[PDB]
Amino acid sequence: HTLVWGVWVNGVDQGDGRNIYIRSPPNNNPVKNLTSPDMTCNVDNRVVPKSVPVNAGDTLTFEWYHNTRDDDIIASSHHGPIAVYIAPAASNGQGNVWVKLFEDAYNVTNSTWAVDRLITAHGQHSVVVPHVAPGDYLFRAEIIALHEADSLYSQNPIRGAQFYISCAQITINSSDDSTPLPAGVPFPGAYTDSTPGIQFNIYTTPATSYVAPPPSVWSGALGGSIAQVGDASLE
Ligand SMILES: *[C@@H]1O[C@H](CO)[C@@H](O)[C@H](O)[C@H]1NC(C)=O
Ligand SMILES: [Cu+2]
Repeated sequence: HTLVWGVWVNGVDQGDGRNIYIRSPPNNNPVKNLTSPDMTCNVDNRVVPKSVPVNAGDTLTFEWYHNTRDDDIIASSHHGPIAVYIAPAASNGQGNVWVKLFEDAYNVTNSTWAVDRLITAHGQHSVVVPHVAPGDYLFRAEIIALHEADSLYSQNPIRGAQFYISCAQITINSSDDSTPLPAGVPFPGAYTDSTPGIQFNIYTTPATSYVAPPPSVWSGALGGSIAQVGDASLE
């Protein structure tokens, strides 16, 4: 159970983004229904009044929290991967538009899931803004908690993979559009019950065997990292 507070750009806090430049749902409940429109940008997908200005090569940092800013972030039980996608704002996230900028599942060296490292990073994970066409965009940050993913939601609706999905309105101003955005996947639609990484038993399968859901990260991406860039407690 986790939500996005706001973003940082190049290590600078852009301020509380909730219902402002983040298309915030009303609470931190997970999405589980792979076929639901809620898979696109969570349960209250509507235009919010601000869009954060960035330039290609900027570091865009999502900041997550559980109940209050810079708390325990997400329950330690919620082991799983983290991905970031991008689509043009004109789509409203509909169609084959979502391009993967970032993937992190399991780190064999540190023996830690993306979520484990997200807690250590005080909820902060980043992408580098790509050299796409100037204009308005949706950045879709997705945490998959796998603690009940031995079941499929489609089969047992009280279990299944849990999706914490947040869409940020981002305006890319300065960009040479040298890496124009290629074709995207649909949400809902990219993830199905047979998709690798959707049904997984983190209690019996080695984390080293985990494969995260496709698609693969775009070659045009520059992203990106799970790591604290700023200290919220200094404000
Ligand atoms: C899952 O979402 C689909 C598509 O909106 C919907 O038809 C179906 O009833 C949902 N399942 C549940 C259990 O609500
Ligand atoms: Cu939860």
